Amino acid sequence: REIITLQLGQCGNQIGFEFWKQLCAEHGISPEGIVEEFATDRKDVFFYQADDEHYIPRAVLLDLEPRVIHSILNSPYAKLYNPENIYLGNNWASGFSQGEKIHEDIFDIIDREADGSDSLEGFVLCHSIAGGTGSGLGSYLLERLNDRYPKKLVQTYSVFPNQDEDVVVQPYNSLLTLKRLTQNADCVVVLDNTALNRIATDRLHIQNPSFSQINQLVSTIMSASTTTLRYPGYMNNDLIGLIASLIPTPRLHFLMTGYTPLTTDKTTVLDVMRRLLQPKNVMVSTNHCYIAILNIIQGEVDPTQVHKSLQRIRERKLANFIPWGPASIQVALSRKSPYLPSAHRVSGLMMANHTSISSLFERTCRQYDKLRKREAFLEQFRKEDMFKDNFDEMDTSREIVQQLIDEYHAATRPDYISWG
Amino acid sequence: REIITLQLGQCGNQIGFEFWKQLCAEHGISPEGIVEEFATDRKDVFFYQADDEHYIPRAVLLDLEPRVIHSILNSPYAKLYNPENIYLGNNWASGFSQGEKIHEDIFDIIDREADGSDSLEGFVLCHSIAGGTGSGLGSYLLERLNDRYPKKLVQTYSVFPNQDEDVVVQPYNSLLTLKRLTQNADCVVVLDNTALNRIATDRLHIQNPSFSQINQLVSTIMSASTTTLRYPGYMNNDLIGLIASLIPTPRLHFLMTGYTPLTTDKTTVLDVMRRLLQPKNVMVSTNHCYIAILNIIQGEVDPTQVHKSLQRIRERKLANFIPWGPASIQVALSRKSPYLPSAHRVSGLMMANHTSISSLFERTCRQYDKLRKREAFLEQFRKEDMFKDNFDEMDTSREIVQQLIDEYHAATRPDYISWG
Amino acid sequence: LVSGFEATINKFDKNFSAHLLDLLARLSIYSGMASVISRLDFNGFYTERLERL
Amino acid sequence: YEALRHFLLMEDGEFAQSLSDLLFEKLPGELLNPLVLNSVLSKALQCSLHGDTPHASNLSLALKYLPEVPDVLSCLELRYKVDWPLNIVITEGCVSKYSGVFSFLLQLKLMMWALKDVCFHLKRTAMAGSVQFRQLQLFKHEMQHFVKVIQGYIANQILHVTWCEFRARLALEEIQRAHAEYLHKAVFRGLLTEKAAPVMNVIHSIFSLVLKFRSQLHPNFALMQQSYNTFKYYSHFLFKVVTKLVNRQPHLEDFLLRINFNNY
Repeated sequence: REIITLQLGQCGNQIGFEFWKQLCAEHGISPEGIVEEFATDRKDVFFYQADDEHYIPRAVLLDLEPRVIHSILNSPYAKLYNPENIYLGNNWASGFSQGEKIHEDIFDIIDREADGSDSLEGFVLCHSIAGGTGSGLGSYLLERLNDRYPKKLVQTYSVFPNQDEDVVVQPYNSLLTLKRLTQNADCVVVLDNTALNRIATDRLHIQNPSFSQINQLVSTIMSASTTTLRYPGYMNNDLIGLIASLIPTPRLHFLMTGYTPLTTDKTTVLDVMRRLLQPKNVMVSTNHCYIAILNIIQGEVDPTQVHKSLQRIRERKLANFIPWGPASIQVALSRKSPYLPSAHRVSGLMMANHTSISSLFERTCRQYDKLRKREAFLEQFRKEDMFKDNFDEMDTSREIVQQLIDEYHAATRPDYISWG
Repeated sequence: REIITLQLGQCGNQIGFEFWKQLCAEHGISPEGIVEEFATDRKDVFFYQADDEHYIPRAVLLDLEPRVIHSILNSPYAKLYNPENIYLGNNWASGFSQGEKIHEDIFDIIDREADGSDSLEGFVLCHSIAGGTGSGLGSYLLERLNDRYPKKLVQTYSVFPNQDEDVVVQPYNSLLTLKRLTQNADCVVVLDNTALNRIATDRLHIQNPSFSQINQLVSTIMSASTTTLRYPGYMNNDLIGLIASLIPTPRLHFLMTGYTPLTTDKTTVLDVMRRLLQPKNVMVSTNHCYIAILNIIQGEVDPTQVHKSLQRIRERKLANFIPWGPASIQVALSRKSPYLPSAHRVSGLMMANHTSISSLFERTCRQYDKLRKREAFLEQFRKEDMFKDNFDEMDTSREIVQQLIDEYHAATRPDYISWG
Repeated sequence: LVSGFEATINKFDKNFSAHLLDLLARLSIYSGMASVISRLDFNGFYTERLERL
Repeated sequence: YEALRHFLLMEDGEFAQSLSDLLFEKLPGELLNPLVLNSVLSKALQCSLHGDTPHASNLSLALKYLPEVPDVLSCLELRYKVDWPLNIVITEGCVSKYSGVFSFLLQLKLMMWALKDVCFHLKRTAMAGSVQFRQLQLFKHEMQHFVKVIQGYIANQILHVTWCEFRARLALEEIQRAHAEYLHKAVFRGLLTEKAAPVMNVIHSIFSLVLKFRSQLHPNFALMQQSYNTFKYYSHFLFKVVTKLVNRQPHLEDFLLRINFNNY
């Protein structure tokens, strides 16, 4: 139905800013919100039909040590969204404690926008894992949202903290945030910063402005994932239907990101299907096997093309299977958006549940285990000591992520009547 | 039929001055009263067709410690209305006693203008609650008007005394005046000073001239409420018809003010209906439920728009209902006035009987109860002592307002065969 | 105004409620389309409290 | 044509997610008066924001039988009345078969509603991490997945292929036969034919197990595990019956691929 998007932290407000600018350019609206003459669509998914003839998005603006949020303030896209709810770092414990002491009025801000829309489908959190500003406050707000409203969906667009990096408390912060992600979320969309960094340094020759270009990538992915909700189809006009097939069980709810053009700066469905199935057109970079894949395509699609393409995908076997059942790559067709640039006219994206992300999890667990065994990299942060003098939350998070790795490896098995 | 408007006190003469200036600019008259060439209307509701070709309004000019009334004197709108009846503070007891000793000739002034018009519909009192100058004299004159003429209507446009305020006898004055308002009036229109102050500090960035801008607001509301009487429609060309539906019983006669543009400094009926029903486009800021709402709209209204808008208002349920019966928001259509500024071409206002004003009443009752329990905030005013040495009128007013709160809460119930 | 008043008023109230229910009920079978009843009782109480089919 | 695609075959969105969703709150002892089903379509068209067009006018939603027997059965027809100078082209015998294929699609939405019920009843428990939570949702997910792949099959045939044709046959006697072939492909590609009656017959068995899986929600875990395994055996048989009925189609080549993908 209707989605209320939450943005917090400098990185989260950055990706929310670029996503809102992307949807402003995509739909027929000005940066003030002035209606265009070209706009089967919907403008009520992220947008309220708001009360000065501007389709003002329902966005929660949160700031914590604002630097780039000031630049968001003096901007032409501050006439698109500002319901005036801006209310005030480098650690998970500091952001968690600061979010703890002021949960009341920001929950009232959440309540205001929850009363704002007529219907609700989910809460999409613009979040950065171990980003300092987003960290801690994001995990605490995740606890507040999932506890306060058990009837709705929680989505968290997340990065994986590896940017070729100094912060040595970052494995502890990412471990605690990942504990919150596994326990207090219905679905998590995870990307790798190093993968998008490699793709960006590949397609161009940029080295310094990597942040802004990564923002372009995640905003394009976020628009592409909700195109089937924003444009009326037949299925996944609600979030829970797209969330349902990829997630077989409440512990494996972490989804890989794919999108078959890495380019927007002739083509058929058959070629982009075989181009999608390689792990180097995946923007997230023993037996490793997908649980379930779902692909959504948008373009000038001949309906016979998806049919024989799926034929070729079967008898080639270029996708990793699921042992305990059928749960396979599903072909979904969506409408080509108005006022999008005419490159890669047939363009598809995929969301997939893969066991290969367990490797990235255990790598970060190994980094945490190294710094935890050495006992020289807690740095004695005062909020970390005052929050937990015994630091048993790190042990609990380690246990939870170990159970997560075991359940991943158990889902890898042909028997998943053996658990972890 | 014809309305005779009474103004008294500095605040009441201020709002009457701005209202008369507003109706002078609205209708086709000069500040002298010179007829224009553009003026389905009526100019006999507040105006007498007076005897020098000036449509002189029937206004009773009362002064008590005049400061701004002197500025009203040397003014171009003193050529519009002056039937020469000006006759001479900071307390309710002082204004009450001063009005008591001279009731005869001011009643003769009332009798003169009552003989002046051919017909009469009601007496509209420009009044300020605990305004000092308006207070006491207004309550005493309310007793004189309702006792002397039981066949007509009494209206009192009233403010709620909260201006972020020093006067500590103000709860006593407001309590005694509210006793008079409940017992000696047919209908009361109440506004909040803090609500209009918040709206004014919102729409502009004014802090010091808040009084004059609030005067603009109440004058616009007073013109908007009597537009259906001043311009011939089909219903509410008399006051008692508009008064009838909102007031179910003689105790609940206090009406909230709404008006859907807060702006005059494209649009349809459907949007302004849903924009009206929020409590933050209301200019007056457990289960709280309206008794009855009535909305009046003025503009270029397609007649199908009110129909499907009322459809949407039903199945959305964005208005608070009445348990014991049907009494709902009623759509009324009025004519767009000549020589009004062309912003918000479809513009509506509402008057509603809500139980939420009981909260404001019991807040002021709690302030009175605090100062009354402490017994240090009567200040020993000599007129307060000489008027009532036993101060039993405060107890009687407290009993009456307690019965009022109980009847409010009883009307909230699904049974109103249980009284208070 | 509370006792003989109530006795005269309640037979009027019973007759008026009867004369209101049968009209809104006999219009509710006829299907704006059903907007006529829907506007007359926005609350939905005495609109048809003695349903037919 | 592009209006009946939106409503009678459902291409308008949060319209299928609104009309059936509001209807299925009753299911029966309710949905008997034609005063709540006669009004709910007019509330669904506002809730889609592509409705209220004059072509979504004269959409009659009425039953031809009163059910005195949730329930997966349906006897409801969504109709349209064609005006006079277009009645020589489209007759109101064609629109009745649009209602006929509508009825099966509406019965299909009844599955993803009862599965939505049992997924919502379990959702309020979680926080929760019990054995009984994860291993029960594990059963639900496969069952909803079955419906979404057979829904993808219908969501290929009746909407993508057969809509590309009958736009290459409008690019006066020919228009009637063009429309009569456009209609004729939908029941044939839909597998509602008597030819594909044995492959349709097992779908009802799966559907009855889905309603019983919704009925239960703990000591009766083994009952639900047993029902899930009986469902999986029935799906393992359907995968061979669909393959056997290809010796007897171009459009059926999708379904064996849809129902199982890399598992024998």
